[PDB]
Amino acid sequence: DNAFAFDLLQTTRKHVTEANVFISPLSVSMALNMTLNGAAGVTADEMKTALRETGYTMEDINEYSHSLREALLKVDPSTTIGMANSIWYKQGELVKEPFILANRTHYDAEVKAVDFSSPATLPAINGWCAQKTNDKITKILDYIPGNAFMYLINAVYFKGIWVTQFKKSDTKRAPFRKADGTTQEVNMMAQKSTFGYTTDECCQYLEMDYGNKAFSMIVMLPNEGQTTRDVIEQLDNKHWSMIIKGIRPTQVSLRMPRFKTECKYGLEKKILPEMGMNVPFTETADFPGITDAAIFISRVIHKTFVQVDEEGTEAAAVTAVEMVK
Amino acid sequence: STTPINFHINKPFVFAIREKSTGVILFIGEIGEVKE
Repeated sequence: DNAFAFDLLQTTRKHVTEANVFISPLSVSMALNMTLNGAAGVTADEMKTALRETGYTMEDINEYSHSLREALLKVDPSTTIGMANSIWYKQGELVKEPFILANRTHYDAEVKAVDFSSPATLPAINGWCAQKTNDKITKILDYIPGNAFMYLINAVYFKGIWVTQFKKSDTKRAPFRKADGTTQEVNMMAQKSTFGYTTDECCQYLEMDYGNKAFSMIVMLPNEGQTTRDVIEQLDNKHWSMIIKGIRPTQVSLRMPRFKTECKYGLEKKILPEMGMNVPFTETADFPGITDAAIFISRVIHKTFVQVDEEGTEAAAVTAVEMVK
Repeated sequence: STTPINFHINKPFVFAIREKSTGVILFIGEIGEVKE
């Protein structure tokens, strides 16, 4: 069930104006599921609604999260995978043990009580992010507000090597038509190989494997006159299933740009509220599983990185949920 | 043996990184501008 991934992509694309969008739904759902373990009442119900987890118990959500992390960390030793979680809370505050223990058990959360006023705390948190993303996301926070209570942070890291790599000697300078209609000159990689391929009325689809073929990249290339906005707006489990099950091994002459993108989002502003999460961002939020203090979510910061090149792909994401009094 | 299909990414595209056994989408996005 990738409904959350597609709904998060669609809602993000609707509310941001940049040419590139790049998100990790896995990272966002892990950080919010750790937080959901402390929520009660409507606070919890609205978080389950936004996560597309309505109808599941916390026991099932936590067991699924744990089994998913275990599967992804061991399915391909030839691919580098990181899935790390941490909880940083205000020194001297009482944080409930059942909440800490659930997050240590199902998310392998590293839990730390910290002095948020120390000059060492922001570099300890940002340094943790750098450590868990091969230094590709070096900062998740620029500042800590005076009413900070807790940070729940997830970091996903991926470094895969293509099953069939490109040769840098075959990369050539070539035009790429931007979304804004202007053309730019790029480093266009090229190779002729067997890849997974399929088509429909809008697009061409390619599947490019990494390592032992457990992980892959799917590329959706709209036909002339067709748009990525329409692809995004039409994506759902049914359409995704149609693509995946339609893929067949095909001899393909591939031209792909070497590209990098780094994105940053404040998911609390418009995106998570549109997906149904409203009360948790207000003073009416209730998190009795975390503390007796009245706290709420002030920010949900999501940062991502991706580099695609001749050898493979390196991608990283960090999601930090900021809770304040 | 078969004549290859041309798959030339010279315009915006959507892409995703997935894992097959779980079916999970780890990353997904849209590229409208190539950066280095």
